[PDB]
Amino acid sequence: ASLPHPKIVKKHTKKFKRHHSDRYHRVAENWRKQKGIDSVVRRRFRGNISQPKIGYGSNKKTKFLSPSGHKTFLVANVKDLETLTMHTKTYAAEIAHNISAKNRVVILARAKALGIKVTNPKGRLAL
Amino acid sequence: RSKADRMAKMERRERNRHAKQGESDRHNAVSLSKHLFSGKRGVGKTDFR
Amino acid sequence: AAQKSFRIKQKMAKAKKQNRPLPQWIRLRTNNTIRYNAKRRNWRRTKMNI
Amino acid sequence: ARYGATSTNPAKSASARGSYLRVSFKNTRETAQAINGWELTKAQKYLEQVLDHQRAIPFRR
Amino acid sequence: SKNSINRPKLTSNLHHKVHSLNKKRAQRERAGLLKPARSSVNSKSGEIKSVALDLYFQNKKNSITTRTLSKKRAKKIERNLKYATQRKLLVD
Amino acid sequence: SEKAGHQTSAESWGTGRAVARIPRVGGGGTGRSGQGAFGNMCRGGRMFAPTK
RNA sequence: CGUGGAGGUCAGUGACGAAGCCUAGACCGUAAGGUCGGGUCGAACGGCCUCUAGUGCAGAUCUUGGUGGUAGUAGCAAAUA
RNA sequence: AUAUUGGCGAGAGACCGAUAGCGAACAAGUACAGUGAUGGAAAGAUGAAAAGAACUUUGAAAAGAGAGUGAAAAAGUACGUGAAAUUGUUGAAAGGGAAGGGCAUUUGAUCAGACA
Repeated sequence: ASLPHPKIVKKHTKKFKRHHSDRYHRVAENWRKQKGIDSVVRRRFRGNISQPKIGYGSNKKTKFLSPSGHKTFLVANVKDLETLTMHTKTYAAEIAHNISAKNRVVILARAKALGIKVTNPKGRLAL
Repeated sequence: RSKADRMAKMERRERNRHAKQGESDRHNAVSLSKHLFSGKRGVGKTDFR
Repeated sequence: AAQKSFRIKQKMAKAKKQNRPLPQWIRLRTNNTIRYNAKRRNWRRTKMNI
Repeated sequence: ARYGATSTNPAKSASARGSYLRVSFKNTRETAQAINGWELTKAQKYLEQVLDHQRAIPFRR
Repeated sequence: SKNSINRPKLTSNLHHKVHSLNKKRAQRERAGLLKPARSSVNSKSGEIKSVALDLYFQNKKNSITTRTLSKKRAKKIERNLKYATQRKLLVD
Repeated sequence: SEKAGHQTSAESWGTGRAVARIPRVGGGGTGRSGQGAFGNMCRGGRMFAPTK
């Protein structure tokens, strides 16, 4: 269960790779605006990669919701988790990557007690 | 003495794979040789036959 | 060369006495960083310039 | 030592290694691929025949 | 083709390819190299995937060695499991 | 140091030399000789706008 | 949006594993990027408010280092054996 | 009272962190080069402790396989971590004179989430 929302539509599901990120290892896939005066990518020719522009902005009513319908919140300890006690249908706590296993089981205990959804409960747990 | 011989033998790996003829070969090759990059040959004589 | 002067012969004698690979017991000392004779010389392989 | 990929039972298997080994790498890749998956005795016989010029290592790459 | 215009060539190759492709796929599926169904008891959907953990429990249950468990990680898993068993011991 | 990257003796190799025209260390027998010398882009060269 | 260092704060994270690295495993962002899972690792490192700057690379016949194809190729045929 | 990139002795730093900081963190003005004046580098990291792998076995030997030390040899004097280029093997797949990229979907492989 989550706070009600419409369908989560993503106007561009594919990642915006950089122009020649495939041709060269030295060119990363991190997006970069092509600044060349004769860049067919910048001039927006037919048959080239799409570039980010504000038209692809997600719906404001849905912009930060995960597929479960929650906005993700990073928690590192029980104290951080309890800030979502009154916001349980609008937020789901995600446990930070560096929280140790014992502190993670403490977090899961408190989260289940408060009913807060935890995004990655499987975590470092190898019971 | 066996440990000493082992360490002496196990050290020479990097020098041998550089073909360093022992401990006495410390020939250094320059990064680039300016005589190899002659310039624009064909005017006058050139730097080599 | 043959028919030397004494000064040259003394410098060559120093060079001969230095023509030594590392003594092994050096390698066994505590906190030893010396592993090879980095200042080793050879007659065909680097001249000593008198 | 860490071996490469391995996909057999260790109790019923045996390993051998030679490292930093002064032989041509291309030719060794051709001769090792000539005896990949072969029966061991048959592979040894085949290599002894290769020394004897009765059979040849196929050079593929 | 241009020498045999009355034989299908592309279509014959595509039929042969689809036959050989799913014969190979079925061979892989029968040997079980493919992962089981999501509803299977042997599947790991929704649960963490770890080569090290799988090898540790395969050695405890008692080969593939491209997937190898280091003695370092084996000791770490044993220690973590001791902690987890102590936690279940304080639970019960 | 204001002498940092400047202590090297080097001059550009000229034009038509099939190498970049950065100053290169003269002399020989050391591996350092022939290497780009002064620019900020060069290993061992000055930093851009040395901090004063 | 991101990076090195500084003041403040979370009595923040951390040997029950910090950082880093690898990963057709996941998620958020139009994007800069951010988050999580697994492996590896083994000792430190983050969020926020600010301060500061040697702060972001695809190029400069860029610099230094490393590595390929070429390629098991040219070649190892002067000086009678 | 003033000056002080030298010498000697100190104390600091919003500095640099091994391609940086002095050229030099290391037997660095060393190695090396040049007749000479001069030019002038590369190079730090096993582990808490060498406990640096006794012994057996295959091999002429290097080494290999066992064994063993160590918390860990996924730390073996090529040693913390161990990227990319590049390469080997394995598994999958494609290929009738490019490869790559855009949109869409087939197919195969893989994979996350939820309880009127």
